[PDB]
Amino acid sequence: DLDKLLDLSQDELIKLFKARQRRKFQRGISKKAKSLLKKIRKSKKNCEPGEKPNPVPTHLRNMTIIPEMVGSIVATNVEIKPEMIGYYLGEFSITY
Amino acid sequence: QHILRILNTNVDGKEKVIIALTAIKGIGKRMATVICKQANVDPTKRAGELTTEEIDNIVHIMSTPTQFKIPDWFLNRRKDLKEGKNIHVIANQLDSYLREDLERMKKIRLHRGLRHHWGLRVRGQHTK
Amino acid sequence: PISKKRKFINDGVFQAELNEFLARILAEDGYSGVEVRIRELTSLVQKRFFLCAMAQAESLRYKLLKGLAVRRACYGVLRHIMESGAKGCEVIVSGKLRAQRAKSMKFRDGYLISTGEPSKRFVNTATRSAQLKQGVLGIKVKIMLPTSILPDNISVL
Amino acid sequence: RLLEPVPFVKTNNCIKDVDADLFIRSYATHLKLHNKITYPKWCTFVKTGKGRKLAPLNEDWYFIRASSILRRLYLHPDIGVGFLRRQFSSKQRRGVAPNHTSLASGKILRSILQQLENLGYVEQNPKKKGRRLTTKGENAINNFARYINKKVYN
Amino acid sequence: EKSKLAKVEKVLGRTGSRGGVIQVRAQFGRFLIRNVKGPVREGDILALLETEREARRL
Amino acid sequence: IALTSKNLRAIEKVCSDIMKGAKEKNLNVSGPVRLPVKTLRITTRKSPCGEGTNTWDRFELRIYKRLIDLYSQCEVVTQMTSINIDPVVEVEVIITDS
Amino acid sequence: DIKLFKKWSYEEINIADLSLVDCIAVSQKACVYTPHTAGRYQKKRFRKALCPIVERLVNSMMMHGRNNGKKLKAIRIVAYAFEIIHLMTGENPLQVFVNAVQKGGPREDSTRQAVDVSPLRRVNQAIYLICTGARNAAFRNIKSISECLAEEIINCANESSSSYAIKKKDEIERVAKANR
Amino acid sequence: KLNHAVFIVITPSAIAEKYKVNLSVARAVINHLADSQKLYT
Amino acid sequence: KRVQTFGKKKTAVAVATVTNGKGLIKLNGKNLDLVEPYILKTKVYEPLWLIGSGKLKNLDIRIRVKGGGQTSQIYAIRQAIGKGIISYYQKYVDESTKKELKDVLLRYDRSLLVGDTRRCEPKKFGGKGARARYQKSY
Amino acid sequence: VHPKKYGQGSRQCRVCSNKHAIIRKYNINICRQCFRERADIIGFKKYR
RNA sequence: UGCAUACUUUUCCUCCGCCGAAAGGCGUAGGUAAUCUUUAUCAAUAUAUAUCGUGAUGGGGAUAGAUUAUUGCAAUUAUUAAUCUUGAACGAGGAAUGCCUAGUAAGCAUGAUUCAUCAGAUUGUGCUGACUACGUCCCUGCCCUUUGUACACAC
RNA sequence: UAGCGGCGAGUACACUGUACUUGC
Repeated sequence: DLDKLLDLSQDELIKLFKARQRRKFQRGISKKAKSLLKKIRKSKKNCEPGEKPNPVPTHLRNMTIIPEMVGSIVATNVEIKPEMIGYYLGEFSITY
Repeated sequence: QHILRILNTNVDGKEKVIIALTAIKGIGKRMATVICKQANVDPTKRAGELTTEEIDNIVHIMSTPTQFKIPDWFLNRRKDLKEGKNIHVIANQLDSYLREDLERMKKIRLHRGLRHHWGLRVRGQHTK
Repeated sequence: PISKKRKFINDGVFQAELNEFLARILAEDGYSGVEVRIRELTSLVQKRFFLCAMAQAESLRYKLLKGLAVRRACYGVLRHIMESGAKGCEVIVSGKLRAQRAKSMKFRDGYLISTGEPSKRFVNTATRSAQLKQGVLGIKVKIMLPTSILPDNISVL
Repeated sequence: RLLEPVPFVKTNNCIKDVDADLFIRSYATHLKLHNKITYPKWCTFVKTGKGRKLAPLNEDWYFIRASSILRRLYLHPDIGVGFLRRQFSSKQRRGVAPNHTSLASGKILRSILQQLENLGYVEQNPKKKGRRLTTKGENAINNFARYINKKVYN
Repeated sequence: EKSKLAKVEKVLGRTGSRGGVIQVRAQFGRFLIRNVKGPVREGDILALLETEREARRL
Repeated sequence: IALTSKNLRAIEKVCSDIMKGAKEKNLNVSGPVRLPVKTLRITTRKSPCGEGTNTWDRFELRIYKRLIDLYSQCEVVTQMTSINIDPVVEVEVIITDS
Repeated sequence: DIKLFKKWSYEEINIADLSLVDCIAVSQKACVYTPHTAGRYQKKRFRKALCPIVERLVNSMMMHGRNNGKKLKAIRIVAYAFEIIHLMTGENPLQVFVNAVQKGGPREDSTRQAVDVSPLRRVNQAIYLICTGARNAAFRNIKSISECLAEEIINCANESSSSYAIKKKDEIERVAKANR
Repeated sequence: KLNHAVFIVITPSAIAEKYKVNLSVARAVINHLADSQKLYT
Repeated sequence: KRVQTFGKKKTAVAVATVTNGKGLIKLNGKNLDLVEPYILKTKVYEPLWLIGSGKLKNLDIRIRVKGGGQTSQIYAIRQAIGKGIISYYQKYVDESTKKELKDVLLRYDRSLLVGDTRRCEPKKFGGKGARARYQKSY
Repeated sequence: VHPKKYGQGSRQCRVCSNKHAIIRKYNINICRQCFRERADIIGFKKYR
């Protein structure tokens, strides 16, 4: 289930993902996303597991969900799950 | 002769054999076509002389055609992202797993899922 | 090595550039021709790259802009145009005309055709604009050159 | 019904003297009888082109298309994948979008050309870039054309 | 039923509500007025319903 | 020697000079070559603002291009061309031997 | 010499109404092997009748729905209809169609009172009405187009009740007689 | 709503109306008797 | 010996060349019989019946067609063969027959020698078809 | 700045300096607005 | 893998030979262009033969599901795209409405424009060449002479 | 840069040039 996802590397991760995410991850990750990943791993390593973690400031709608950053929310409280990984973020104004 | 009944209606007595095979399920005609080819049933005949042996050959072909040459890409519902792998699961159970994926996307609850729940098309029906 | 069609395009582009530059500079005289005083023009162009109807229109713009009456200015310019040799003339002025109610007025005489392939091939046209106290003035002048003979003309001796 | 009075003197020295459709069906029969090429086992699960979108429903399409390809190979003595696609082009229905054509799939043409190269009817040369019939194929199919002519003539 | 043969010696005039009538000196008893629809040239042959019916010249 | 312009009178007069010069200098010269004319077009619409009926006008660029060939000296041919051409024309050189 | 489809030289023609021969204008200069004459039809007023009657019929035929201008099917269908009529009935299909056009076209119409039909307009009306019957028959009625043409042409030739052309001719003449 | 079958002038439409059959089975009968449309035999 | 003529109607064009022979007439590589339509084949044969095959039994009329539609190419080759047989009667085989030849041709129709200029009409704006105006919604 | 060498922002008309109504046929890359009145001097001619 | 830097020339269509159902991927012919795409030939209506033979059918494809590849730093609001699955109207259209007189109606397509990707738009181009007048002001809108106006920002 | 050819070497048939390749 999730142990293999969290241990296995990025090329087999894109193989798991659709070819859309394969193309995206091959062509670009960039400094913004790498710094975002470092921030999220620090926040998840410091925040208590007994409470769900905090959202990501400097919000963006084009960050792909990767199992190596579990727990995060956005600042619209849907949690990014293993069934959420390939759908990107979205989560914007849709109020009826 | 005519009027032989299966899990799905096969009133196609006068109807030609291939369209009779397609009408029961896979109304896109083409997985029915590949099942017809694998079971190797001739087209010159009609559906009035279809044998129960031929029906059993159809259902044996349909039961996991992956062991046959039928390509992974030509397989309906190729990935259906999970730990396992899925397949064309025949009419009633195909709709059952359609419900399965539908409830999974409900608990996904994204823009398009809530759009459908609110009663709209995905790309935008453009009622404007 | 540029394709011939795009070389024609470059030809026309630079023709437009030189046309606008000539319009900008040739404001203290008519048209003494072009070159394929002179020193500054040639140096600037090299650094960058590597009867007279338009003159009469510019002169009328000058006369209007320097502060002379519209009616006397157009009368004198008509006199000069007639003395130049053209069969007829047309000047049209658009602007404030000393009121908040816009007004316009043509100066026609002679045959003064305006439509068609022969009319365009014969009659020279020009248009200028200038700033004003409360807007912009447009001065458009059409002067027909004397007539190969005009197609309609028939006279037998 | 098919023969028509030809009132001028015939030459009948090649396949351009004989009709395309009867030739392609007759030599498809010859090819099926002689088993020069395989089915092949891979052709039968894929449509000949996306715009067709539907099954061939003839069971002889590989060999019939191969015979037509030979016909085209002589008719234009330098042809390839593009020529085959643009000779076998068919329209397409793109959904709600209107009718618009597209060239058929290329791998069936590639396989037929590969098998013809294996059998030695067509050769590849840097000059006259398109595929051309070899001299052996030329003489063989000229005699075949006159064979068909005399067969369906008298 | 039946007809009576006639020739056209001339096309008199086009009239009607919308130009859909053409008065014709057609043929049974030499002089007979008629109304025709469509293209009649000089030298046509027409048919007549009744011998003694007359139109209204305009 | 290829000849290119946007008006045909210029090419007519230049080629007439070329033929007469070839006749006078008695050279081995190729005959007139009349290429199919090539036109360049663009479709435009008036009304720089969006109010009004849709009217569209087309533009034409009939560029004229000819070819000739002479057995002569490059310097003398370029000299007489430079003497008797107007730079509204473009000429390029290519020579024959037999 | 010249024969229709290498078959029909039409060496005999009925006298008709003394105008129908001139209007159909079938002649040595108008003899043609097959349908689809692309010659000029729109020069003068008589250039409409100058076209052969068979050409008028075949060029009128193909008009319905998607069938705009399908003149190759027009030619094939009319040729097979000639053969079908020749088979099911021993009379020459040419003279059968000539009888159909001499008995099908209405003679008097009513617009405002009544007006006579110019003989060219009678040829055109007969062709149009036979076409209306043909299109009614070809609008989802099982049978083939050539067979429907056989039925309509033979019935308009023999004044049979199965002829929509004859039915509408009776309609038109009844209206004209009841009004004027 | 078709009501015909295959179980019981050679033209397809005439034969079809004769035996009250479709044109496909009519052409099958035509082949079985003489042994898309075309000029009559 | 040898003559060459032309034929132009609709979009298709045809080029013909009459040479001495035994009656070998070629439209490129294929016959005039294999071109598919018996309908157009009849019109192609019309010149042969209106001239004669015995006199063609000694001439080879080389013919090429390139472009246009099927009907257009048929009319183009008919025009080309008419002009070519006219010129070859004028030139080589026999002269006094050509007067009766053109007599019969012109009597039967004037289209055979010279074809129509009826070609496409340049499209105007305001609609999809050339003679169609955009639908007006009041 | 965050520039790209494609799309509307990659180029603008030489004279109007606006990213709207840019035609690139035969590399002219001049706004149609100015092109309409520049047709004569550049060389573009309307005939039919 | 990154920044700084020196070189071929990547920056257009592409034929071909291969890889891939395809999407697309790999290397190279040609051309600043009647010489390479391609054009002694690039579409479709057809045409001819075979499956089907008028039953909302097997027609029809709205509907959505699983993805493969590219385009683009960025496609999630599923751009495009190949596969497979999905089966809405529709028995030919009330009151009204538009356009049209000959290679044109109409039908069938196709070129180019904006272009990193995208025609269902606009503008050209071509194939199938038809039914029908060749006139009338009755309707609608305009031009005219006369008349009557208490209308002149003008019913 | 388009073609019409002529014969220079031909690929198979006719017989007392032709379908298809190469160049001046």
